[PDB]
Amino acid sequence: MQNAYPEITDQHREFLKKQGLKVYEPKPLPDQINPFSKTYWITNAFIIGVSFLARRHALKVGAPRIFWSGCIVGVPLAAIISRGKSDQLDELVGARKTLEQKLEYAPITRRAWERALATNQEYQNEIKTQIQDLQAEIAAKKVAAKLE
Amino acid sequence: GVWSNIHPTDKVTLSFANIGRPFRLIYRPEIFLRDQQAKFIQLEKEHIEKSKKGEFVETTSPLVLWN
Amino acid sequence: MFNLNTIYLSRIFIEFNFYFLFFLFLISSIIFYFSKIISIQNLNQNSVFNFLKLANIFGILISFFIHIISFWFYCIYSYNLSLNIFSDINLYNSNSIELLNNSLLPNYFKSNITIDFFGLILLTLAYIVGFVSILALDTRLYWKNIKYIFSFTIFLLIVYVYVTVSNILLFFMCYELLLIPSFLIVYFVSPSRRAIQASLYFVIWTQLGSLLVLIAISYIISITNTYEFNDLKYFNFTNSESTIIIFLIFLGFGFKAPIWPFHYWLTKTHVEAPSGFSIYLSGFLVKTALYGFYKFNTSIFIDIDSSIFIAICIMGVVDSSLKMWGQTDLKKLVAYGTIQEMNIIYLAFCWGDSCAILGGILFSATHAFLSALMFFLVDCIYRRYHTRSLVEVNGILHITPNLGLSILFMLVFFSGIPGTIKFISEFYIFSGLLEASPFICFILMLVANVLGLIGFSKSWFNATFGMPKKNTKYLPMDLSFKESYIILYCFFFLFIFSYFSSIFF
Amino acid sequence: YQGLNLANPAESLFSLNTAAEEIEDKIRQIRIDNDKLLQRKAQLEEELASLNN
Amino acid sequence: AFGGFRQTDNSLIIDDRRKIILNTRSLNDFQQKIYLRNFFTNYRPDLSSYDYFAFKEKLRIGELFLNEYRKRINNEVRRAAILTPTSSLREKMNHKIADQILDLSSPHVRGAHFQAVRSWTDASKIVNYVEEKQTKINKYGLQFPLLGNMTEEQCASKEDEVYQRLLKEMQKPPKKA
Amino acid sequence: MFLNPVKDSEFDDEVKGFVPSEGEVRFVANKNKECGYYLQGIEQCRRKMVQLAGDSSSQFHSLGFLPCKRLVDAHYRCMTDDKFGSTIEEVPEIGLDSAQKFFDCTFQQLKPMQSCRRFFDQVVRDVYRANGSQLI
Amino acid sequence: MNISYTGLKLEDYSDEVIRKYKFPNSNELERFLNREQTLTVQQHKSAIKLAQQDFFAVAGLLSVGSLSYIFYNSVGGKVIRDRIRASRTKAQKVIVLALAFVANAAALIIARNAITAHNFGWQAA
Amino acid sequence: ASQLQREQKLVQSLQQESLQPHLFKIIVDSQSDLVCEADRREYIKHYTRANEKSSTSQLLQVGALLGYIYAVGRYVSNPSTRKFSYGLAALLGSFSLLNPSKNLHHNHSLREIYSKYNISTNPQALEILKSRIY
Ligand SMILES: CCCCCCCCCCCCCCCCCC(=O)OC[C@H](COP(=O)([O-])OCC(O)COP(=O)([O-])OC[C@@H](COC(=O)CCCCCCCCCCCCCCCCC)OC(=O)CCCCCCCCCCCCCCCCC)OC(=O)CCCCCCCCCCCCCCCCC
Ligand SMILES: CCCCCCCCCCCCCCCCCC(=O)OC[C@H](COP(=O)([O-])OCC[N+](C)(C)C)OC(=O)CCCCCCCCCCCCCCCCC
Ligand SMILES: CCCCCCCCCCCCCCCCCC(=O)OC[C@H](COP(=O)([O-])OCC[N+](C)(C)C)OC(=O)CCCCCCCCCCCCCCCCC
Ligand SMILES: CCCCCCCCCCCCCCCC(=O)OC[C@H](COP(=O)(O)O)OC(=O)CCCCCCCCCCCCCCC
Repeated sequence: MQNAYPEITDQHREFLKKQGLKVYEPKPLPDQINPFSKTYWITNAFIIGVSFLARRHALKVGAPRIFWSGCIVGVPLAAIISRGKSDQLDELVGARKTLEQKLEYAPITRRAWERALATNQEYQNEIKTQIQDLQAEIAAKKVAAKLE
Repeated sequence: GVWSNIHPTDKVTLSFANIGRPFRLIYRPEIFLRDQQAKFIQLEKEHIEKSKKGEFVETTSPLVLWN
Repeated sequence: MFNLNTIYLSRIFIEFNFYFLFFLFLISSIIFYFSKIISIQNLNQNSVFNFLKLANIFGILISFFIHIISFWFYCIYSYNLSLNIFSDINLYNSNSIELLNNSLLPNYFKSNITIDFFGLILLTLAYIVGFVSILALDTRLYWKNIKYIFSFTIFLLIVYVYVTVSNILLFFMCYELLLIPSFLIVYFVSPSRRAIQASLYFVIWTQLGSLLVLIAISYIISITNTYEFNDLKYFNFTNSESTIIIFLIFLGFGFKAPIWPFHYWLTKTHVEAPSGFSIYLSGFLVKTALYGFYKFNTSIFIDIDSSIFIAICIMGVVDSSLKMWGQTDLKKLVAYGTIQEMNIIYLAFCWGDSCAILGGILFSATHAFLSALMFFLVDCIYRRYHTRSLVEVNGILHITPNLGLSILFMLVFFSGIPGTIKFISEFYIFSGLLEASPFICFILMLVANVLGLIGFSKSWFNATFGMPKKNTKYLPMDLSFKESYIILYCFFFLFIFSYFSSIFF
Repeated sequence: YQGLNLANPAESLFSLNTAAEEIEDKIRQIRIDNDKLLQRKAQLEEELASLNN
Repeated sequence: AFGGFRQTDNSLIIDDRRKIILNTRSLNDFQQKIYLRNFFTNYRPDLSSYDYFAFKEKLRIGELFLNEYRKRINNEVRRAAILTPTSSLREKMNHKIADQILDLSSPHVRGAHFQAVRSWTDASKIVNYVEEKQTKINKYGLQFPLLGNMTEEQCASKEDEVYQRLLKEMQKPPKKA
Repeated sequence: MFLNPVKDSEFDDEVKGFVPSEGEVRFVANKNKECGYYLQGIEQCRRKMVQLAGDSSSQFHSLGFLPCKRLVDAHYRCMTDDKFGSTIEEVPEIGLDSAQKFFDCTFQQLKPMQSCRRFFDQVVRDVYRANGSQLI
Repeated sequence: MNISYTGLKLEDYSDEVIRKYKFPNSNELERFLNREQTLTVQQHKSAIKLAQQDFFAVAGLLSVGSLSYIFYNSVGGKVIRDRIRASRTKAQKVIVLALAFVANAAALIIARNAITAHNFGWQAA
Repeated sequence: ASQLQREQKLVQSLQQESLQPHLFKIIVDSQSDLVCEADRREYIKHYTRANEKSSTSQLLQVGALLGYIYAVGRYVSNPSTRKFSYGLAALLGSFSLLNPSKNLHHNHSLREIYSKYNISTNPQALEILKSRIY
């Protein structure tokens, strides 16, 4: 995958920002829509309970109840479908799957990449500390030379 | 089991699939091949003896049999 | 994450389901033979016929459940086997895993089982269509033909060996074994008197093609002494031998799978056969020929133009579609529909092992279920209204609303609405044919889906609608639970099989 | 199970190739950063040597 | 043992390698095998049975992979249509995207045709492309759960190997120019 | 297989594919069809020798796989059309590396013949690419 | 048969040739001889035993469930069945409802277990 | 830092006895030349036999449940619903209390096999393990 549209400049982006435009950004699913949300599961539990009570009442008053049965049965099925759709690495119009999301299906590369990033970060930190030590030594030499 | 214990192939396949082929080839193919190669065996033996000796015979070189 | 446990479970399930069926059949037959001096029904509540019916029905059903499990295991096994072969690229590494057979039951006919997706689809069709047909034939079996309660179990065993064998000769023998039970059913179970001649026509017409396939098999075996079905890779047939083999194979298997002009036997047999056995015939017995043709033609290398075979298939489709209009007999109309669908399926196999095979397999499945549905509806109409002719039957919906609704929904499914495997198969075949020969594709689509469809719909709509003023003392009541649930299951399969894993399609 | 496990090998290959390309891009960025840090350290060492001289 | 079918043609066969002359009608089974039936019936007859099975699977996956390219570019066009208003939409499409759409046409990708008519050279090229992608993936071991099966020890060894490879790649300096 | 490494590659391992010439493909296919007996013989003789002298205490343990030498040499001569020497040891330097890889595959790693035929065919292909008009 | 160790001497063959045709490690030789380079025959036997046990359990459970469901729900018309179940005792009603479901569900779960390879040691991160 | 901590954790696991059978199985999988082929095969056999999960446990649990329900229903006259429910709940709860422990170290076959190698304080075993951690 590579960028398809022609590129624009950061100065142009800042000009647009001053003009008052905003950069389109996909928004996270709200708690009601999110299938991994406490709000979503509270709604599911409430649906199941109310469906059981209403199904009992329908049986008492001699009314159809297969629809309440369908609600109870389909709550887990709807959850399965929603969770599977979220987990699939299919990119509809929306947020692109990130490297972490793609690596969630590559356990070996995920762990190896995490370890490599940690080691690289330690290496960069060591180099930065050495750079700071060199700067301190240069400053000390300059001060000593000026005093002498 | 018993009726087929003569041959690993099933009886129906033995009856129909094998048409015109010698029963020596169907059963005991190793003896069939060795009888077919009788003279080639001695040619290969002579070639090996000569190869151990200085002489190298190219005419019978292809005859390297394992069955 | 695939492990050897799944491999062995798949193999064990496939091997042991056959022996489950065989032991059930053996026990039932032993009971039947040794319980009575004369193997006929005792007309009383304590007859062994009830036990035999129970055993057959719920051996077929339980074996069908086990077949579902084994088919799923096979799908996982085949997918992961392809992944194992494809994934590794190192030259030193190679996938060489060898499996040791169990010590509990022997290999039937000393043959190692090999299973393919098409074979298992055929076996699933056998199970389901056999279940429907056995449920249909209860009213036909009475007091001297009860011995034919085992016909569908025998069919299942034959088909199991047919689809789980890698031997050419065993393959051919299993294909040829299907004649005797079917002929006996038509001869001894058919109520109509014309069934006697219909059975002879069936036997002769199918046996001509059987002889053609026998000649082809003789050519292959005599030339290539092999029988493993895979040694043909190392042997190449000359042009003359290859053209002879393909012609013989195509004509012989088209005698069974009806093609123009060899469908006279099919029309006669469908009209004059038991309503419960017509379901099994059309649904399954014409597709073993397709499976055999596929196997043989994909194993052999053919360097001939398939235009002649494609023309034969298209002519059959056109002929059946044009004749649909002129049939007032619902059973004969459904037979012409079966001819049309079978010819389309056969056309799907005219490009060797190209992607057309996927559409052909899907169309075979949908045609099996659709033909079962149509013949079962005709059976219900004939059994409750004592006639299956459009002139004598009219206004079904107003006295039997459920039956009329079933007819209407059957027509809608036959029309090929999106969301149905019928539509998916049509899409596959027509998408390929558009690039293969767009004008031929247009002609085929036009004829089949307009002229044949209108001819088919005219009779069914006329029967469903109208006003049944005649013989008000003899009007029936409605469908039973058995019939209603059979119709519902046919609809449910036709709808939901579109969600089957797309890996194999 | 069908959706999670039995997935199109072609689409799986496409996704994995995209992930590999993204990893390579990140490796390029890491190389650039490491080179910048090394160049800064070398500049400081040269300055220290010049000052000592 | 393989056999043959008696021939009727009265043609003469001249074998220059063995320096003999035969007649088509007089050939025996072995002579028929040697002279007739010696043609090839697959893209890569040089490969063994296992190797050609792998080649066939890679070719099938490669055809599916090209179809996947076409599906992905179509999805990207849909995304562009939804995100970008009709004004400037064609201006932005007249770029890499339009060229790729045309370059992924029917001759290059078998969308729904029964057969992708490919010469053996084209099939070899497609298999080589699939193998290049597989090599790139296996460098970092992204094929463990998908497009591959391995044991626990194999997974651990591959993780260590990928870790070492990533460390070495990071330590390498940037490419000049 | 049939992949060439990228000489100037940004990352450590990169490969670009190539397609062998039709003449090379025809030569390899014909020679494999003609000499397939020798390869099956190599497999069977390898298993036989391992069974006979696999045990350390066996008298012939110090002569392991030497009987397979005649089969290997015959296979090499059959594949190369009796040219380029009468023994595997006489393989040209162009195919020497692939010959060593094949020997490691067959006798040291004891890998499947499916794997080791790849290296043997690589030796033949190297010779054919080097010469071209000499083999045909 | 001329393919044998008889007549072979290490003096005739060169040192490089001997090194090339030298026996590998004893462990490698044993693995090659026993065909246990990748998987052990005992692993194959254990897999087969588990497969047979799973099939027997699945088939027995399916048969029990099917027959129980048939015999419990095949007593007559709707009115007759409802009256029989009403007169049915509490424990008898519980078994009639639960036996078929439990058998079928256990069979399906055993089937699902095989395809689902949860017992993989790489679970980490 | 990270690599040092990983190696130290591996050493600690090697020192711990409850993980020695698993670590020796890792060595067996690696096929290191130090482990003899016969010992390797024996360890694979014992480890597979010990770790294999059989459906027999689930089958006997369901059989016990169904048998209890059937017996109470058939061999008891006007059974008390409360007593039946309490018994059913008690049986279901007892099924949960059956938690076998895979004390492979306690298992005398695996321990007998890997004690001679004594992966702990073994440089070759440490080298083998360091490349294989999971
Ligand atoms: C062992 C091998 C087998 C052996 C043999 C065994 C044989 C046994 C016998 C049975 C056969 C078994 C065969 C194998 C089956 C395999 C099944 C399987 O694998 O399941 C898993 C399979 C996929 O599993 P997976 O991929 O692993 O799941 C994880 C994924 O992440 C999940 O994510 P996902 O995105 O992939 O989810 C997929 C699914 C997830 O499900 C959903 O999201 C549910 C969506 C429900 C929508 C309902 C309404 C839709 C229509 C209205 C839309 C417009 C509304 C108004 C808009 C107004 C706007 C202004 O969503 C959809 O597919 C969307 C389709 C929506 C349309 C559905 C109906 C279309 C019309 C069809 C008509 C056909 C009949 C015509 C009749 C004509 C008259 C005769 O999932 C399903 O089975 C899905 C079933 C969905 C059913 C939908 C309900 C149908 C509604 C029909 C209405 C018709 C009304 C009347 C029409 C007009 C009449 C005049
Ligand atoms: C060397 C060994 C040889 C073994 C030979 C096997 C002998 C088989 C003998 C069958 C006798 C059938 C009649 C038994 C008496 C029935 C009494 C009765 O009706 O009361 C109700 C009682 C109990 O009814 P219930 O009300 O408790 O319902 C529950 C049913 N079970 C217990 C099965 C869950 O008996 C039965 O219901 C048993 C029905 C038996 C018939 C089953 C028919 C389906 C197909 C299987 C038939 C057997 C073939 C082998 C198995 C399949 C292949 C693996
Ligand atoms: C449709 C008819 C009514 C229904 C019944 C079906 C009967 C016919 C069944 C198909 C038979 C095959 C016809 C196509 C043959 C195509 C090849 C060909 O012959 O071209 C010349 C072929 C192909 O030649 P070529 O030019 O392609 O290449 C070879 C050329 N030479 C030899 C010069 C190097 O040439 C031959 O070798 C002659 C073969 C003639 C074989 C004819 C007899 C076949 C006998 C076996 C089948 C008998 C079935 C009878 C069934 C009962 C009938 C009542
Ligand atoms: C209906 C239960 C299904 C159980 C699942 C496995 C079925 C296997 C096929 C059994 C066929 C009928 C018996 C055949 C006897 C015979 O002659 O069998 C003869 C052969 C003997 O073969 P050999 O002579 O070669 O040794 O039997 C076998 O090979 C194995 C028979 C099956 C072994 C498992 C038995 C399971 C018992 C389950 C009891 C509970 C069932 C409850 C049902 C309601």
